[PDB]
Amino acid sequence: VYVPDEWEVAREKITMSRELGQGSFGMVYEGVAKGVVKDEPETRVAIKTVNEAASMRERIEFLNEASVMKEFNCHHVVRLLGVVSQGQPTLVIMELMTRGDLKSYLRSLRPEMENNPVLAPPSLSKMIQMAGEIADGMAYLNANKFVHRDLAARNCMVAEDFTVKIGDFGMTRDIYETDYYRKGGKGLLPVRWMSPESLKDGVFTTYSDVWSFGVVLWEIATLAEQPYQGLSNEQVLRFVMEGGLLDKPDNCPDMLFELMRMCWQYNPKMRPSFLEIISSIKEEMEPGFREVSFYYSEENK
Ligand SMILES: O=C(c1ccc(F)nc1)N1CCC[C@H]1c1nc(Nc2cc(C3CC3)[nH]n2)c2cccn2n1
Repeated sequence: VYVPDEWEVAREKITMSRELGQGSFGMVYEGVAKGVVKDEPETRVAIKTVNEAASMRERIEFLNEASVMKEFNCHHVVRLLGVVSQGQPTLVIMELMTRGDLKSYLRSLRPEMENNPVLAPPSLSKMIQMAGEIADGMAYLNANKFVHRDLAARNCMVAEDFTVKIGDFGMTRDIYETDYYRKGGKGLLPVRWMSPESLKDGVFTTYSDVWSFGVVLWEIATLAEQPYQGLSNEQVLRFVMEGGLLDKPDNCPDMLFELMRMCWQYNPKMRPSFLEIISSIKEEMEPGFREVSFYYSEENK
């Protein structure tokens, strides 16, 4: 297919500058755009591109995949701002998140270890604020009839002001490729982030997203260690399916671990919803959360 709509942006309104890094279809850049955020003449944006060698099938694929993001309008979900489908290079304009993916962010927080002072690990308040933002992006998606299937720190983005948001769907990368494993056929799956039921039948729901959310809290608490570190991909499958769980990270407040354990209930129906996760921590979120969140929006019921 490939049908241009109201998301179409004139190429002359875009300026690509520095590389952010490679995506599945090509290089992602930082840049500026005119008239993508209402009539703002200059908005710092992220620009997704298709490699110059790509085929017609590949460009149309990129446009249709990207286009799923058009439906969403949430402060805790990375925004699509525009599409450049007329002429080449094929572009998709998105909200810029200056601090990159949450897994790289958390790992950059680990001590350097060569005698210089270091910032103490994130406070429980800082962790709750990340949890609440992620959970809000996820509650908005669920209310919009979506099951994410790949919720993980590597798929959460960090803005200039440290706001965490659900990242652009299906971003491939290369850096976190070991976070995936194929037991079957077209089943290269994020096994260490999966619920016992999804590992059994390959079915994902809002409940299995809640399980992976608990894994994201553990990643936050461990500064993005590999979940089930001492185990091979095969051992993880058996260990999780048989009721095994991640250890309480060292120095992790019981309060944050209790929330992880709630997410990790063997029965999916016993796990809290994302609405329920937010309710339990709403008192702890920055006062601004009540004005920008899906949770506090008219759209929430
Ligand atoms: O880290 C990621 C990334 C993006 C989305 C996601 F869901 N998971 C990872 N990527 C993808 C390629 C470059 C690299 C990436 N992206 C950055 N910011 C982005 C990307 C986007 C939309 C265009 C994608 N908005 N802001 C960014 C800021 C600092 C370092 N990076 N690296």
